[PDB]
Amino acid sequence: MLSTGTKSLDSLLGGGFAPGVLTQVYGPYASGKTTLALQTGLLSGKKVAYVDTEGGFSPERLVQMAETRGLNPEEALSRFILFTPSDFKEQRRVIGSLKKTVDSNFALVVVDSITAHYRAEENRSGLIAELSRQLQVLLWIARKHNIPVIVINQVHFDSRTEMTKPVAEQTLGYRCKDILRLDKLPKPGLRVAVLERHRFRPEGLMAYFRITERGIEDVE
Repeated sequence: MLSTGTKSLDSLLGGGFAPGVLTQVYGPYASGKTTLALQTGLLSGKKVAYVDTEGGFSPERLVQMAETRGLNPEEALSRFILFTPSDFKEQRRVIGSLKKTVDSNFALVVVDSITAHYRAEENRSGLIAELSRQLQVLLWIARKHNIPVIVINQVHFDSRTEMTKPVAEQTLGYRCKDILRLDKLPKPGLRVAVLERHRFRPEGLMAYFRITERGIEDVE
């Protein structure tokens, strides 16, 4: 197993992201950021660790999708182990804990994944650090543990100015090896994946798609 998905994406990704490595995903809101994480998991058979620190989690969205595609509600709920937090300084506690002290023979991991705030005195940088040690462990282990994770970052290619495009770049581009990206295109419900990094299957592989109310569908 690599991981599930669609086909418009599946072809692209090499077919299911990839084990051993973390496939970083950065883009804006309203793009399918979360809608993948879920679909990818409840259909990979068993347990996925899902760690959100903001919105994402949906015990309604999970059900609506397991409804129409055919599956099970009451049971599905217990797939993505019930984790967060919403205390980002104190997320390490959970990101370090959930890996070593939650693991077993199970599918994935998805995080949410970016910045946090204190109040003043310019924290930013100090926190722009955070993202490198969490991922240090979040890397050596994913490989050392033949497991695939999904790191949910933000902002994407805004332009080239304001530090080129990704949040903390150079780290993501060393800590995460498979850089994907979801951006919004003219259709409320239809974005586009473009592999910014990966091994097998060229970066120039820009694939398209559509998200419906049930999950990622292919188009025409």
